[PDB]
Amino acid sequence: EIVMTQTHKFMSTSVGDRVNITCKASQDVGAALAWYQQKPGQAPKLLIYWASNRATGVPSRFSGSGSGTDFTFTISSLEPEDVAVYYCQQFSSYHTFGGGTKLEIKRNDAQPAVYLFQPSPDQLHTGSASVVCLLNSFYPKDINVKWKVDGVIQDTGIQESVTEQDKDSTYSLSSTLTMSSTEYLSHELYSCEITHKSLPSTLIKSFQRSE
Amino acid sequence: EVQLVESGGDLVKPGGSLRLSCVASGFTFSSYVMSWVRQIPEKRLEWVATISSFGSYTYYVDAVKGRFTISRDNAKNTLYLQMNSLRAEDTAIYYCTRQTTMIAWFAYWGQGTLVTVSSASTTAPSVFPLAPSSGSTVALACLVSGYFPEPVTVSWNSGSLTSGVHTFPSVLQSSGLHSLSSMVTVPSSRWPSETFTCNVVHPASNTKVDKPV
Amino acid sequence: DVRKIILELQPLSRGLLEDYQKKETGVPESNRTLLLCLTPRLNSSAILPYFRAIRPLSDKNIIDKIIEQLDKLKFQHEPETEISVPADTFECKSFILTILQQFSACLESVFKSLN
Repeated sequence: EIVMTQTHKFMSTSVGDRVNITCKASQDVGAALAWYQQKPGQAPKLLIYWASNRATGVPSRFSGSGSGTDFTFTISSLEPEDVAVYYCQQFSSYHTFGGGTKLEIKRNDAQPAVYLFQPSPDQLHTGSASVVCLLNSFYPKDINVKWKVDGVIQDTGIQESVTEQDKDSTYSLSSTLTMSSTEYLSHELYSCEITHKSLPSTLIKSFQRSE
Repeated sequence: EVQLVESGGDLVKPGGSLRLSCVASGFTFSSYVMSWVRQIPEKRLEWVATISSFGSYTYYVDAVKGRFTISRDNAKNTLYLQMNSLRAEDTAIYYCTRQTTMIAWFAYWGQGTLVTVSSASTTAPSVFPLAPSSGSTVALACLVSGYFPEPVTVSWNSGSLTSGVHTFPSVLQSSGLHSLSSMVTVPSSRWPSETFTCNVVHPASNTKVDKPV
Repeated sequence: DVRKIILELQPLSRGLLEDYQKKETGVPESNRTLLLCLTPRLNSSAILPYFRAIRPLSDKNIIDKIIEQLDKLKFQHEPETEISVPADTFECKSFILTILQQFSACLESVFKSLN
């Protein structure tokens, strides 16, 4: 089976810049490679086939090159409508797709606004306790959210949700730590700890259960 | 114009079956290879199955072999996907596609039909109001806990409060239920002197909740 | 017997098309019209030259059968256009594939005409 590897899940670029998206095949596929663009709520759209043939009506700023195992999808000058996910696909043998590369717009760094919420008494009635750490409007996307209960790092019970890049090019993220209500009631200090390029030192948000 | 329109996607339990249809227009259907491609919630694309013009040759991706069957009825310009022994990881948007030969690229796609496989029955959310733990502004939030299937809609003060609202993407829990949080920041004068409410609508369960914070 | 020649040709045409779909990978869409189906009767003189021109590139035995069938439906010695087969490998496969597709479609169309 031919595995297609797109090394970068995300790439930041600026309108007006050249963009180079890479795709590498585990075996020779010759030039039997296709590139697709996908926008949210839409099927993928064919852009390039046979590694470099632009499909009908595809703007000239899109191109493909390579033959053998290493392929490059290039936007010569990124335009705002080009923000999307791009996938490669080989058709030397049974179809396989690369995992996609999402283009997002680079902007100035932006510090998160961070909010922390204790489990509500209604939830605790049911036997569960969710502690909710919400992060709003930061850039870049890469962020480290660490949970500490009475000083010990949590490595289970954590679900993260990250938004798509919003209208002013920032990101929002939620991290939720869920345990049983008895377990929640047995600890005192809950902290959400934020490491991020825009913060010169880690931002600690915490609360004391017993208040 | 070439048109591919899929139908049949629905909510099912593991081990269930489902039959997808794709009706084509704008070309001579029997002249072309047709295929199914699916896209899972994490947005990876996976080719599923392929059928030659008159059904003599078929290919299947290993993950579905012996569970799915691709077939076609050229008289009705229709492609089928018979899906048996369904599993949770079959959950995806299923696209039907047109190709020139059996191994090629996909120049024409339908809009897709959503298939959801989950051991969870349809479940109404539990809406938990999250009040602040003094300032220029305060943050209020609502945890929309444990619903299925997506989506919910969240609004604040029955739609009057829209500025400063941030609703996060849902996450899927091991139970098969989804959860999300919604928050708003308000001027501090407006709290706690006013009442704030989050209004959650779950269409699939046809339930409506207003929860004051 | 127009109906008889269609039924004779149909399994030959289906096999040629389906075997091409199974053997050939990555054939691009030519978007060209090559075969004129009708004149109105089935248009042997418009279709024959294309099959003559791909004969060295295809299964000579099946092509010979197709040509023998279509010659019976050339109600005169109408003249036959001289066909330019693309030299480029990918254009040439798209050319063959388009011929097989349109031949398939013509016969299915004329068969619906007959029922």
